[PDB]
Amino acid sequence: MRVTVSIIKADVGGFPGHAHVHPKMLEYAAAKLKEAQKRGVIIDYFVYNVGDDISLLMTHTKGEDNKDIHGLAWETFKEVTDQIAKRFKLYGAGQDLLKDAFSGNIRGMGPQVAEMEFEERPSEPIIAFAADKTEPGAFNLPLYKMFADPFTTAGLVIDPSMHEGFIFEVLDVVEHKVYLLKTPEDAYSLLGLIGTTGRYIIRKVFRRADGAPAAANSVERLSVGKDDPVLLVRAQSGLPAVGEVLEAFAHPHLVHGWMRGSHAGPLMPARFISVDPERRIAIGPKMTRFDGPPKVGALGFQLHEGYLEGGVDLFDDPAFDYVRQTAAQIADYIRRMGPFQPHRLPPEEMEYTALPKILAKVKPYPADQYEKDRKKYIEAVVK
Amino acid sequence: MRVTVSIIKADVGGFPGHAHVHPKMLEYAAAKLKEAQKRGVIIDYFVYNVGDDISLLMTHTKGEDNKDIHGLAWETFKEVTDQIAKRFKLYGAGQDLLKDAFSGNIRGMGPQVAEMEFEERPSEPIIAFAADKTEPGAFNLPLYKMFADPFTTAGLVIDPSMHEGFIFEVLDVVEHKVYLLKTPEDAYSLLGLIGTTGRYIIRKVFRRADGAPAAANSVERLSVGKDDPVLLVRAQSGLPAVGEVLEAFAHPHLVHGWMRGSHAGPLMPARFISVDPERRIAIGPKMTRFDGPPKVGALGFQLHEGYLEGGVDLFDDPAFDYVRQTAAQIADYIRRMGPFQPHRLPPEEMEYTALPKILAKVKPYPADQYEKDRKKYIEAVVK
Amino acid sequence: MRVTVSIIKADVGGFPGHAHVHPKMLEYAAAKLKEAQKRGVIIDYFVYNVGDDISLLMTHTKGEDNKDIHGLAWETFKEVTDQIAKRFKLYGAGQDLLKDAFSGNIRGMGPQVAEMEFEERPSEPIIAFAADKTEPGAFNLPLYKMFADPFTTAGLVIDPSMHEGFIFEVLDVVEHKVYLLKTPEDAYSLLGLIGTTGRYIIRKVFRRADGAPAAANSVERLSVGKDDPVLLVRAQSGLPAVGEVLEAFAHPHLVHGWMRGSHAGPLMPARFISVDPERRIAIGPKMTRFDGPPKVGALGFQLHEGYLEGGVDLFDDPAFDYVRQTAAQIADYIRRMGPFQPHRLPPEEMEYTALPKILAKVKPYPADQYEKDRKKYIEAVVK
Amino acid sequence: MRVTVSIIKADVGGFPGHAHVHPKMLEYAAAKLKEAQKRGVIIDYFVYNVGDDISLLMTHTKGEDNKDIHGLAWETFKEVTDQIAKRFKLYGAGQDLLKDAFSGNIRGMGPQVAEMEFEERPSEPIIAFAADKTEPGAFNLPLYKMFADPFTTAGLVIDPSMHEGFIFEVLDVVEHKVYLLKTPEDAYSLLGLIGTTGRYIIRKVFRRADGAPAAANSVERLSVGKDDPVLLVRAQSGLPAVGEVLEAFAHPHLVHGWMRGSHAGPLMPARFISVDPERRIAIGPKMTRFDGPPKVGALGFQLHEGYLEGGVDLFDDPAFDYVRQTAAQIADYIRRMGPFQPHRLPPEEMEYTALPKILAKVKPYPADQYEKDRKKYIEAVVK
Amino acid sequence: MRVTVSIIKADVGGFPGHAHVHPKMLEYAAAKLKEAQKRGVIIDYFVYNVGDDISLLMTHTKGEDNKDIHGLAWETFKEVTDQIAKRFKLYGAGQDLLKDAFSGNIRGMGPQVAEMEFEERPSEPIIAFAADKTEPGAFNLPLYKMFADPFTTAGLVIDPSMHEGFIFEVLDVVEHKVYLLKTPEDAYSLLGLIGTTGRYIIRKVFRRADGAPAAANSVERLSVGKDDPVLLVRAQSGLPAVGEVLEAFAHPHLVHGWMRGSHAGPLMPARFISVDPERRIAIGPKMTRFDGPPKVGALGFQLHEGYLEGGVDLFDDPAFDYVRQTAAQIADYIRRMGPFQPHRLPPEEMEYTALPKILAKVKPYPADQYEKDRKKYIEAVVK
Ligand SMILES: [Mg+2]
Ligand SMILES: [Mg+2]
Ligand SMILES: [Mg+2]
Ligand SMILES: [Mg+2]
Ligand SMILES: [Mg+2]
Ligand SMILES: [Mg+2]
Ligand SMILES: [Mg+2]
Ligand SMILES: [Mg+2]
Ligand SMILES: [Mg+2]
Ligand SMILES: [Mg+2]
Repeated sequence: MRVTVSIIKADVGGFPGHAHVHPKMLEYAAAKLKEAQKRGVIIDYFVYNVGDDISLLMTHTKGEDNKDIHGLAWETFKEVTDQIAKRFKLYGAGQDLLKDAFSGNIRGMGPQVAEMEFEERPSEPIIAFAADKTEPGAFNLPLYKMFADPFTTAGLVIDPSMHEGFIFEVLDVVEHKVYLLKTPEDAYSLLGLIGTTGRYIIRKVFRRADGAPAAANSVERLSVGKDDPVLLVRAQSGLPAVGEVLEAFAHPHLVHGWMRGSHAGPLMPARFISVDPERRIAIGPKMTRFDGPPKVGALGFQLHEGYLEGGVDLFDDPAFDYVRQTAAQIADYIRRMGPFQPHRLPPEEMEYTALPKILAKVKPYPADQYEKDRKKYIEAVVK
Repeated sequence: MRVTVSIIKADVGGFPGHAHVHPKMLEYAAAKLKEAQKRGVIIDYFVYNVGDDISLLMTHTKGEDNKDIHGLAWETFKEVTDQIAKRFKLYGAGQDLLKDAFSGNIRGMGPQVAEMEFEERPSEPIIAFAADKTEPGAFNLPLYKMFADPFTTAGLVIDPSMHEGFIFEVLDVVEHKVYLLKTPEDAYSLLGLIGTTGRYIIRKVFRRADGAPAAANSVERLSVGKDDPVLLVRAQSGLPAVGEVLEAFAHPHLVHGWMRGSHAGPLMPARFISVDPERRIAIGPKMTRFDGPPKVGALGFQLHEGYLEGGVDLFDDPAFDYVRQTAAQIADYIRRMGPFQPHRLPPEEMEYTALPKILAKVKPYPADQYEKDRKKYIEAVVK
Repeated sequence: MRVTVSIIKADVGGFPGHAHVHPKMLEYAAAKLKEAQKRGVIIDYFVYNVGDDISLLMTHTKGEDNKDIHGLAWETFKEVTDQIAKRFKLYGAGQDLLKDAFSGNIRGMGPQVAEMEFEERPSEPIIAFAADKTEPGAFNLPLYKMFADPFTTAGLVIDPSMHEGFIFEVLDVVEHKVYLLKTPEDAYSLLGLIGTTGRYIIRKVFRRADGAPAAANSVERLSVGKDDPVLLVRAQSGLPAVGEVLEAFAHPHLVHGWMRGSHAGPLMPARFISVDPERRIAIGPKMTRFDGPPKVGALGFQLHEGYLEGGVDLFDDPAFDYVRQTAAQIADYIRRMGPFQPHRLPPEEMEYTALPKILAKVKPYPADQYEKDRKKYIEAVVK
Repeated sequence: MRVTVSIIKADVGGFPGHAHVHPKMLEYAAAKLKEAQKRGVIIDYFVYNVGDDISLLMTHTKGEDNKDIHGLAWETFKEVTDQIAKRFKLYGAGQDLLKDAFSGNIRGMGPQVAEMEFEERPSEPIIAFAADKTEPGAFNLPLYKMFADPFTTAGLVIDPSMHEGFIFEVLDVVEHKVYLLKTPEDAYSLLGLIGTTGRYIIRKVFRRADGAPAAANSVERLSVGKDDPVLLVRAQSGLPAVGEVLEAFAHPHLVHGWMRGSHAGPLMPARFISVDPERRIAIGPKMTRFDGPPKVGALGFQLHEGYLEGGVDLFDDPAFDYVRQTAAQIADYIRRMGPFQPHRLPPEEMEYTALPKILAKVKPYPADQYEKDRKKYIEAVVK
Repeated sequence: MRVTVSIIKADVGGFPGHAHVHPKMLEYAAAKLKEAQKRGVIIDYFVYNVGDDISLLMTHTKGEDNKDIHGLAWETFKEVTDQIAKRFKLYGAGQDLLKDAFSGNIRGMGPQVAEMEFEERPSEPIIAFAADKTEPGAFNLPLYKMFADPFTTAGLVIDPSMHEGFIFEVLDVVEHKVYLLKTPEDAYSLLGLIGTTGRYIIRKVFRRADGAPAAANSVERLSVGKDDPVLLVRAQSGLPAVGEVLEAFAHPHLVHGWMRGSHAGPLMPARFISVDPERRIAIGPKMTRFDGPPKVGALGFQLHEGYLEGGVDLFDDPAFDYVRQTAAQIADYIRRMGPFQPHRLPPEEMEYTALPKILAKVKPYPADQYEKDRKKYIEAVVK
């Protein structure tokens, strides 16, 4: 049968500030999706957070872009906001619920969505990712690596089915344009684009042999835009092994975001604090020093008949402690830089804050004229 | 509504020696504040320790310096002392209950108090800190950093509302005098003072734009004086982000105190051993090698209608493990110094111990006369 | 009132081999001492292990060397051996129950005993230690440090009462002789002796000012002898602070024992796996690589009216993780040495194994004669 | 007397590629400035390189912007290019000699110039810096720190003369505008600007008390622009101590440039390979892995009567080996990022390379239309 | 024969600022002492620097406090100052030549002097030390360790002649008083004093068995006072082995001084840059980051008939690279503390700078009155 796997993510209230979610937020969303399950709306679900973003992972048969699945997620976010965030006066309550109405589609309303509709396989392992304190371009490098880099994904070299490579669907979020690029041949051009992570964002990957969908990352054209993305990746059987996918994250590369959406720091692959598959909830890591560093969590599932068996915390292994130690140490090195590029983002990712405003001052003197005048201009200031 | 958030801290019995508190101490204080809640005395509370100091965090509407809130905390400390510390023959039972009477105000009676009365905000995240085995000047540097250092608090550079800086209320605990200093312009003078952490202690910080209170640190003029302080900081929304506040502690600077209140060692930001928000108790870290090193704990809350939602252990993140590893290693390096300045405090912080006494011996010879006499003075000793 | 605090330790069954104890061993010993408590035999107790040695900590009023307390401990070891070790066919079941009869005193029968009888103080914090896979001389250095080294115990320099130093009771286990030495003046001679840890063993320390007992280490003259010792130390109030005592262990010095009682490795200060003060049991660390490394555990209590409030795991602090990391790394360095001095003990601690036997071969040639004969002696071997 | 100290820097030939200079380049420039000295054109000189940029440090009395000093440096660069770079077919021979004519002033012709004209002091220590493989904004942070950061320059807090702070002359290289900012009060605005290191570049610093010049960094408005800058800083006596200046560089912050002027990596403070004050030449470090990492060198002098006594390699101290080890390790971490932001510069510093060209392809599909067409667009590619 | 070994040290000109000496300074002092040798004034000499302090080590037979030896050193410092420091306009030229006249004795005129007059032994190894950027109390800990600590000097435990310990001559530089203390018995009191390194300074050590002199450290009562000390230690043969002396320095303890004589940092044991025993000169390390860290150098000699055979750089061994790496890393950790105690010295070592001056402002409000007035006092500032 054709299942649709759908992640719909939103920040609706931080506890405290931007550090974590409140757990009743999770409890209430799980309780609500359990009604929709009972009512036949969805087959299975799982509810978790990373930092302060709630992810609603849902299986169902209404396909992509569906207004009842997108509706259900909207409704269920609205209700956490009114019943809990507003109740507890949580920080940035209702943050991502930017638009107010609700046409039919949730995209470009504030929450993030990655979905894939495929025919379920004999075995169907998927990984589900969520990052906090970063932007969707943060997965551009793990995505490139796992589907295109031979040093990460051995399957590219030694598995016949992957040998032909993958199709990359790249969204230009600035000018609302899509590029289809196909590895290996187009690797250097793909990189030419996606390496500018603020603007060219891998939205979907497709297997080239049969067209099968492989991954969908959460990204929309600017206006909303995109904070803290969520990713869905399908694994094994002519698609990256689960561990080739996990390897793509073994190096905590630097991502944009961190504190005030204006700095860069290492992407730490974190453990969940607890995973309760019976109650269908997982509590992810907190964000602490400087509001991060930025973090990604990974839960793996096996789907059967649309049911979600899992999830398993896939960054839970001593091997990832080394990675975590590295990221802690880089977060520390890079922070000693204070408010300077490249620790601080370029002015354009600044432009959305309010550095510009300030510059309502100073009085700038044009250079050619100040150059024959330096001495009295300083003489002024000095007295 | 105007809430008052009030921390009132005391060491009333160590278990064993100076290492920790007994847990029934916490249990009994929580049970007691729950009566006062029921009776309408206070809106909410939370009871925790770091090392051997019990903190009673209480919300209420009686404002600062109130004799019923200060009374309640006194009463509730007295009762732990008689019912438990004295019962179990705990070490330094009733330690901080120095005075005996109880005029109206608790300050200068032994326990430490930081309170703030503000109009509650749309979202109102506060952080609550407690350090053990140090002195109130230990927060002078984290306080300076989070409100005045651009390398710590990006908000100073990129958030319009903080751009104008803060007012620092500095108490001269030695001569009972207060200095108001305002950053940025007065930074170098603020530092001139507060860098002498034994004497010029940041007691309160105020936002300069509107006068809003931002932080209150626990400090009183000498006589009592001040051990193991507690700090209250309000975050977000024109005030340091929660993570800019947590960053101010990312470097385990050296603080005075540690063993016998006479040495200096790194301030380790520690995790709580357990946080039970349902029973309103948290058990902090123990103090071990050399009676520390010194440690600070951080709990974050969101206030609604005076209710304390929390607390969240905000030093609970792999990023702070690096910091903790650093502090462990410095505690080890610096200790190899034994009883020597600067590992050992200057003589004046010694003067309150009993190095002076000793020096009831030796016989000191005046120099000018010993200089023509060295040879027979040694000839003596030798025989 | 005068309490006696009494630790009586024995290895009666390893699970598996020499790695740990079986937990019913602990359960059964706790159940048994609870009868004796009920019957008035003893005031309080606590039952724990480190590696494969069971420690019975008991409070009571029968004073030192008492035959009912020593009897109770014997009886209760015999019963674990018959009811559990023998039942489960545990390794080296009944190991330390060497003698067979039972005159009146347990010392020189196999188990280890440290006791102190003192008048209980206003506050009376004691620490209770147990090491596995080493010998009683392993505490010679922590003992020296905490009572005699100014770099460890600041109290020696800055506390008037300790300024006069301590009396060291040193047992020569080889020739059954006792030396009384008193620090500071006799430091160099104390060291001359105790630095030979296999033979001159600090058995007791006494405060010099008033004669008060301070510490008692578990040691008996050879025949039995002594494996895996237990130590009792009283803290605070003119005696080392609890943290000066814990500092004496902050450096994992090398001790004799480890694997087959014939090697040297670092003394790792370990955490307990669990501490249950309600059931009066604690499960200590396992011994793994090469049967260690060697380890010591520390539980602190506060005594009131002979009741044992505790115990607290006093090596449970991030600061001791650094120490633990160091010890892991030295255990690794030193092991690459294989069977060579000094990783391997001197021949005399070998002499109690069976290196000697072997040397029933080779044929040794006397040197003076072999020297004019080398060439044909090799010519032989070669053909 | 009023001396002018003048550094005029140029890349005129790499050996090999971009790694170093050829030593006859240095030899020939020294030989040439020795004529000009003999002829009275200049008082003293010193000739050194870092990476592949030659620095001509010259003392003289013709003041700033002088056409004979700028001429002499031009002439002497032209002659190295024709007599050596072109001779040996060195890489990028004559690179920085962009313009062809020579009006009167060297600025905006390709080479970099920092000069200061001051009255020589009783003692007059200056430091002279040169960086390779970076851009002039690389010194924005060391410059800010040494004149404005109290954590770097203790003199700001404890020296009366510096207490009043400094004037920062900031050039907007993009719109040819100058900003005068004065610390402390304007710190946050200074940072608002200079933290965008690609565009707002500290060109000069002046002491605020008397107007004295303190530092001049090498920077010109875009067209030329600016690679690998050179800095001149005066030290001591109401101006940063020599070591407060050296401290500003103790943390290898990330700078733009490195390989192909398109990446960011740590600024390594390097030693010179040799310093020959008798022949007035110093050979700086090579640039190796990935064409760096980027590096800065420091030579200190004492001026007397315009004579340059020195120079001393001021990064030659074990303390800077730690810094160097850190930078090596970051260069290694950050490089594993390949062609991705922030390791790779933002598109705008790309725009001067030729990423744009490429994008002569792919065919971009507008999003709104591709969204109802995905399936056949992939069906295409797949077949 | 009775030789006198005499070190007389002075800072007379830094190159640049405070980083090093100019080498002609050394050359000229060596040339000058070679005349005095030729003339019979002195038997042998050696001339070296550490940081910016020149040491004149001289052997001779005029005994301690001699006016011709002290004169010769004065004269020879004056001449370097006029002929070189003043010539080259070096920084702080003539710095230590504070007084102007010259009664007979050099002590309390600015330079530092350590001398010992002993009967030369069958073999007579001495070590000669010089530290820069610290104060004479910096050797208090190495001095204590090598003569009194059994963990440093094994000879105390295992060599019969040292078993009786040493006499410590302690100068109270604040009240011009001398204390004779004798180890072991007086260890704790010695420490009580010398651990306050700013005031109780070990000036001389004497062997207790025969009265022999062992060490003399450079220290005078305040007025002058004391910067950057020099130490002379005699080794072997009932006195610490050369390596027990070198061990006393194996841990880079924190010392007062560093930058602006107002901070604390690790004492790095450094190598000499070059040792030329034929020309009788050695060039020591430079001081760089933050004007240090502080450093000590060690040259060993063998005396025969007063001739100085040597010197050997005794910190030149890979084993000391570990120590040097540690010190680099601590210098880095502790510096992140900026202007705060204990990185910054206590106010009293401040009092000699000019923190006090500043505090000509702010207006301090007395506390009791400000406490009922806070709100309008902030209302003021805010408007
Ligand atoms: Mg948020
Ligand atoms: Mg978020
Ligand atoms: Mg206490
Ligand atoms: Mg306390
Ligand atoms: Mg066993
Ligand atoms: Mg055992
Ligand atoms: Mg080039
Ligand atoms: Mg270049
Ligand atoms: Mg100097
Ligand atoms: Mg000096």
